[PDB]
Amino acid sequence: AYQQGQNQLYNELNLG
Amino acid sequence: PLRTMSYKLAIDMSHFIKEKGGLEGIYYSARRHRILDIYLEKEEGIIPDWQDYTSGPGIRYPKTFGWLWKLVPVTSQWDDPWGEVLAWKFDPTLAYTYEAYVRYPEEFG
Repeated sequence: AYQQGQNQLYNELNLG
Repeated sequence: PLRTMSYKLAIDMSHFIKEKGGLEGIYYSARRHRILDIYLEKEEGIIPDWQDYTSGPGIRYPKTFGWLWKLVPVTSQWDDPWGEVLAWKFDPTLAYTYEAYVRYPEEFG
């Protein structure tokens, strides 16, 4: 939830 | 460990991201901006006091030398104050050319 909601955002930038 | 952004810091980083196929050609939003600010803090513990740019218009250059990514043009409330579109793009010249104070020296102090 904290490490996921963080990761899914990273995705928008091609990282994760 | 916390730490304010330094040259060698921002420098080595700029590549670390390109080497990870990041940012290049990705579309910008004032939301996505903070999204970046945060990655550095959660992953690299970098004080996000660094990420800043030139108002513009036209090309937007970083107010933190060593940073090798520039905003280049090609609604929402994270839209652009100059009504332009902006996307990230790598440029090593910004490591040896402070395009900022070059073209927009008036935005300092």
